[PDB]
Amino acid sequence: QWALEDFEIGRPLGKGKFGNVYLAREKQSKFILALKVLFKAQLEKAGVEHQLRREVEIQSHLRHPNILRLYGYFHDATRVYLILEYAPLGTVYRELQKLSKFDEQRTATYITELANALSYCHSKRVIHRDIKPENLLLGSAGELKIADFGWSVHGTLDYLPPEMIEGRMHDEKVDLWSLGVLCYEFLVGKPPFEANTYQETYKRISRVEFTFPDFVTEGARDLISRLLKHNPSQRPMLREVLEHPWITANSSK
Ligand SMILES: O=C(Nc1c[nH]nc1-c1nc2ccccc2[nH]1)c1ccccc1
Repeated sequence: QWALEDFEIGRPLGKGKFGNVYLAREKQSKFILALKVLFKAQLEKAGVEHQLRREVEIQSHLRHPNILRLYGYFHDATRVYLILEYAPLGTVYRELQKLSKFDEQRTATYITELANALSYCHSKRVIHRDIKPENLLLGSAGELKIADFGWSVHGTLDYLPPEMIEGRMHDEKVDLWSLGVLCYEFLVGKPPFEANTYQETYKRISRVEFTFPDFVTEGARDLISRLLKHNPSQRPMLREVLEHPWITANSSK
């Protein structure tokens, strides 16, 4: 439906082994968006083609304010292009480096926003699995938008729950572990299972070994603790996460 000659590529926005994302503008529309340029060579070489059309599948059909729109896609001889909604305020990754930590009000807001985001996806039987700050963009509102459904289902272990890492029966409850991981990271500055090696992170995760800096308020600990349970079943429902008192007590939105 679209070709490259419909667009004007602007500033580079990012990297990621399979290519770069460039800001761009639709010629005849003046519309602003992010073009994610991916090569056919690299996608076949690193055996992924299958995952991509599943991203497009999922992300094309999804509709939520806290989920990065995928408007479409296309390709040529050399490469495949994904036409993505553009998120003015960049990644939450960046804002965490810049700010080192977030506060309880900013974290809970994001948590809420992310909760609702994830609440919608499970509804369509979809599991993200890869909720990490590098994957979380920001809109004009300053609002959280979950990008990238590369590893979505109907590398860095840091965000994966004990079940996935150990190679087991995994359900939509993985995303609550992630949310716990995310919540701690926002607050603390780094993930609760961070290690220097893959192998050590594996054990840290596999044995749910985390601890709280002193500044983490009591209710933060509580919500994280309930979310970071080795056994899926003990994990709150998204409802309960939204319902949690430290959330509501602090969750602006
Ligand atoms: O595709 C990536 N990011 C984006 C999709 N839509 N909008 C963006 C975006 N990136 C930004 C960077 C700075 C400021 C605003 C931005 N909006 C992407 C791909 C690979 C690595 C990182 C981001």
